[PDB]
Amino acid sequence: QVQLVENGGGCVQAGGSLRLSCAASGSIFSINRMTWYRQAPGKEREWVAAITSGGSTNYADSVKGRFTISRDSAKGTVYLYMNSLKPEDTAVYYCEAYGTYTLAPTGEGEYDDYWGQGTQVTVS
Amino acid sequence: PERRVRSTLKKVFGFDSFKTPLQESATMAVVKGNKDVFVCMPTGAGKSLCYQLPALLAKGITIVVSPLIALIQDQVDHLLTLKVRVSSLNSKLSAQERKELLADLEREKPQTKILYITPEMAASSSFQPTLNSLVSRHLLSYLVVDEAHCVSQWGHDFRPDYLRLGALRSRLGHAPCVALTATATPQVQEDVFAALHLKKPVAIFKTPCFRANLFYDVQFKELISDPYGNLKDFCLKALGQEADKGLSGCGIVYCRTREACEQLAIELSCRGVNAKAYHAGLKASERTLVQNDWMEEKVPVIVATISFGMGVDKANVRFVAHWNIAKSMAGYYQESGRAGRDGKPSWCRLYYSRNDRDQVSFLIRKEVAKLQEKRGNKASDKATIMAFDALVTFCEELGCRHAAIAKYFGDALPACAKGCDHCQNPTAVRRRLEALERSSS
Ligand SMILES: [Zn+2]
Repeated sequence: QVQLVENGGGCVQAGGSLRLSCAASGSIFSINRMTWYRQAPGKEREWVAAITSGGSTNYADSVKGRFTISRDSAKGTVYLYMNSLKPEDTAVYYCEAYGTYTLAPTGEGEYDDYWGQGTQVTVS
Repeated sequence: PERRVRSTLKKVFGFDSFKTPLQESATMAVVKGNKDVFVCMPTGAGKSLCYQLPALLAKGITIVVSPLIALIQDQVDHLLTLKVRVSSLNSKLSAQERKELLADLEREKPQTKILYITPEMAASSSFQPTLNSLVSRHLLSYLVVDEAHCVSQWGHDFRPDYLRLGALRSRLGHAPCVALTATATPQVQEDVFAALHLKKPVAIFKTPCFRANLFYDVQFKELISDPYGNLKDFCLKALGQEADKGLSGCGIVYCRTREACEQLAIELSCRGVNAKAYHAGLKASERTLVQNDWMEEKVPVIVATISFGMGVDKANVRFVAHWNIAKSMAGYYQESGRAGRDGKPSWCRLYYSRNDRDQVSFLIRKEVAKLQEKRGNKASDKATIMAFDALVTFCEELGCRHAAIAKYFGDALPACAKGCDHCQNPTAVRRRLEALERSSS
């Protein structure tokens, strides 16, 4: 099994800036699509943005200019830079590990979805 | 517990233990049947048991789609020989025998335990209602799909009947699904999961391409003062593993063009490296004679264009050299693969020339345009180009060789144990690479 663990949220004022880390532990080989989802309590779960394994990426219209994800392809870990923050964006941030091909040298592996816990983001 | 499977293995299949401990793991996940499972194991007999034994202990009916009947009939004959209620639906057996089986399935508690169908039938409006009743009667225990790769245009044997097999899996929610193929690019595996509509988690059992004894290295024809001599030396290097043994073993050499193959045989032979040429340009009589000599080590070496055809893979194949790049990375795997079958140390070598690369580049380009006028632009057309580009990348880009093969194919990184050029001496690699930077033109 695999572990998706989030980091790097907290509180900040209107127009401020944070950077959010999503970390997949274990024997991964590749992940079709990694996606950031924000849970604003009192609102609809909202798709934020996502990066294909091949480096292609896509952002929600509301956060288009302000947010930007990236992979340290090596570190095996992806980031969301969230700048020009608004009160709107206050929420719990989690990632969806879609199409998570995991495998070992023994040959034994699994194709699965994995979800992360989330980290807490508050904006005046 | 697991004790169940152990007894049934020896009691029915007369086997003291599983051939491969990977097999054991694979079969157990199928027996649990919590999980859709996928098995890319090779022609080694292991894959069948991975749906055969579970089918018995299921207490329901185990369908197995298989694309050609050749393959089916082999097993069903052996299955019966082991006192098993198995039944094949092949157009091969009569329009009357067929009515008898359609019936058996329709009655509850049917005699058929395992139905080997063909894809063709499995799709047709003709077979659908008997299918429907099996599902509803929760009689279906496992839906097996052999040669799964057939579902993917990237796979050579694409069979669209197989695309309906996907909507079928969703209809049979209660019954788990087990797909199997000998080999599959992760590209293919990803198409499988999607077009076959498997349920995550899929448990995967894929034999790694990496092998311990094989020492892979790359040389560049642009950077050899005496190209034939290096080869002579390399053939001597791999052979004669024990000095006190003198000549030990045999080996192979590969050539895109017929003519060039012949040339090389003579070069080596003159040089003391006693070696014979072999291609489809020759009459068959020639070939079987030549092969004999090599097979008995009369002649410790052979040279075989892109057409040796795994006639036999011999125990003590100490080396495989490619004078030119092969047509596909896959190609290189298979070709090199023939080496070191006996598990004692062996050498694989590629001789890379930008000259070769561009030669094969316009070859494949012109014979692809030759099929585009014949058919049109197609998914698989681009794939042909790509399959070869991977081999060019394998030589041009520095990296542990067993891992580049594993990456293309979809194994995890292997344990090299100082067992390839990049792993043994990271630096001499850097040396000859930055060499080909200058010797690029
Ligand atoms: Zn290595």
